[PDB]
Amino acid sequence: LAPSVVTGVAQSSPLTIVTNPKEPRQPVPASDGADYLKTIPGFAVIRNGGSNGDPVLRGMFGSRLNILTNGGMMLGACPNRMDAPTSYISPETYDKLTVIKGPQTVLWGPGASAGTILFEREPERFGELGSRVNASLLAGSNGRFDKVLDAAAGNRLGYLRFTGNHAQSDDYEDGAGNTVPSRWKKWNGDVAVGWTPDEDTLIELTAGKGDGEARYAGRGMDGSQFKRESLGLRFVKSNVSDVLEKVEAQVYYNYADAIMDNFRLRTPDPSSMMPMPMASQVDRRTLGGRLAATWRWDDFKLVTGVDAMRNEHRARGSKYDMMTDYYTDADQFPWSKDAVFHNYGAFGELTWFAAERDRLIGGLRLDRASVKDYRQTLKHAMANPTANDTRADTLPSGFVRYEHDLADSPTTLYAGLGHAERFPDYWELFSPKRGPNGSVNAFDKIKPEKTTQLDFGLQYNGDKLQAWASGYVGVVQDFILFSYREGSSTQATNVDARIMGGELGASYQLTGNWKTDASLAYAWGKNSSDDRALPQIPPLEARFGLTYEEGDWSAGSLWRVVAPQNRIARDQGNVVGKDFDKSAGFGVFSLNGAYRVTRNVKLSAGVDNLFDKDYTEHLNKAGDAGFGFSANETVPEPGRTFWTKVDFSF
Ligand SMILES: [Ag+]
Ligand SMILES: [Ag+]
Repeated sequence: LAPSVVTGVAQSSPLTIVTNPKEPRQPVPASDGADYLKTIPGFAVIRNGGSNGDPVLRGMFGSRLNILTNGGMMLGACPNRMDAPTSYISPETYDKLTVIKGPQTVLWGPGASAGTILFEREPERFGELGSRVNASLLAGSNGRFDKVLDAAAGNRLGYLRFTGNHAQSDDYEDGAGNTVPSRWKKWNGDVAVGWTPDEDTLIELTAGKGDGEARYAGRGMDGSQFKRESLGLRFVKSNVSDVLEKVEAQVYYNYADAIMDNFRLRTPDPSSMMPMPMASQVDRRTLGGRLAATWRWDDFKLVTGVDAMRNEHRARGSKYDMMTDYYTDADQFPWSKDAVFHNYGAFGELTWFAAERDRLIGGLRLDRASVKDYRQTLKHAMANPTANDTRADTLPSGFVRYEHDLADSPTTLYAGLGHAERFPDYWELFSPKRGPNGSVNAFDKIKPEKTTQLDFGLQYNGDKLQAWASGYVGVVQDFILFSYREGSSTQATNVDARIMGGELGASYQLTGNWKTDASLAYAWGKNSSDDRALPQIPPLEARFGLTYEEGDWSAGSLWRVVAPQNRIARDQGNVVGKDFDKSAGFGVFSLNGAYRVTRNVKLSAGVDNLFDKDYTEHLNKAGDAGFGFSANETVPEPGRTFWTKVDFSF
């Protein structure tokens, strides 16, 4: 048995990682999706403040990543991406996290250039009439407090389950004793009812909200409200035919409604572009489906389905004026629509179990995408040449992967070619203020980026030693890249890019009591078009861990070691961030213990950043002038932080 703290997650299958978000993690997460991914090699995070980060996988940011909650997409609605998809996910509420690296599946939606990420809950198994609870409390160094409850009752015909959480922390501060603006607070509550006529069938209905706020150190506005809210329906039938093994059907709805201002969690900077009190409200309405059979016969297994998704965006803003200090809030004016996306697709994956030690797997996807611009005007107002204009395109995507187990050792090998085309997301067509040269606006001329990438690596699942390693090389056509000029404007452009990199990790049981493990993660990119390096690539990262287990208790030690990043393109990046200066390298150290008091109650505790290191991570965003930041100094990471946690389960 013997508990412990999660310092890093290894690659289990080829290209794939799974982990239980419900165990405690050593640099302890700001109960946000991004942070729960820091503990997986190859993920870096852009820091905005105390929480609500924007995750980066293998140097690839944003819509290059598929973040699926229970099966559905959940898109936020800041034009500057304050609410990333992950911003709405308290992972402790979910039951199983899973990541598939590269363009090596087509089951879970379109344009997964960089990888898919699947937050899930297993449906209850009951039988007798009964119940189960499990909960956790966390108390941490900066006013940090976290309640999480998950419970369910049911019998062998149906179940009911509620899950929720409440989390907050005050403004943390760093290694120089600077309070950094970074307060946050989050809660979520979701219910699920499920019907199991017999063990062959299952229908489940689900619903919930959350809210949250967050001061944003590197931004002119803060987030007063991130109202999330979701409906969901899913059907599952097993063993219909003898060649037909299961059929999955799924509908989902996800509403986001965010308010941002410069007066509800700060005051307006008098020397700023917004000395006025401003607020702006935005929302995103997302609707979607998925329907998919999985056939198994002879030596094969084929899953085939379709999916569609519509999503719509609206915004509205406040108004403060000349002679009087009368401020009309953005709830007084009507919503304005600016953008609708639809997407239908069809997909199939065939895997052949050749022999005992060989797996060949192919998959293809055909997607139709389309987008209508509803901005009659542009922000005090200009005319939008693209009003009510539509675009569309058809994007095929697919892959192949060969996997081979070895003669006389517990080794697998695998190589994969993947093609993935991908339509521009809301922030590629609307958030840029300029398009490519000679274009009217980014909406009209921004091409779908198409990446082609090779993936290889290996598993070693021995006894004392467990190692893994995966690499990649690829080229990206029409990569979409923001470029910055001095207000301060952006320009989106298509450019061509080479990318390579990889990650590896090992884990060695020394004695029955002493375990250790390490991990390295590298990424590297090039703008083949201007002959520059690609911007916003995380530098080389290395994590070392020692661990001692002895009956019911566990002691832990962790070194994170980060190289400098010297390949940077200045005044270029994505929608949220640009590059400017080269990263300094650093090292942070941490300890942890955990102790199992009884079956039902375990305790954990950790110090993060023992030696109170002043540092910032390269991708972190530039702090706000009015908040006491110099020109281009980036948001710093926390200093010494203590935390302790208790998990119950009955
Ligand atoms: Ag915003
Ligand atoms: Ag503003």
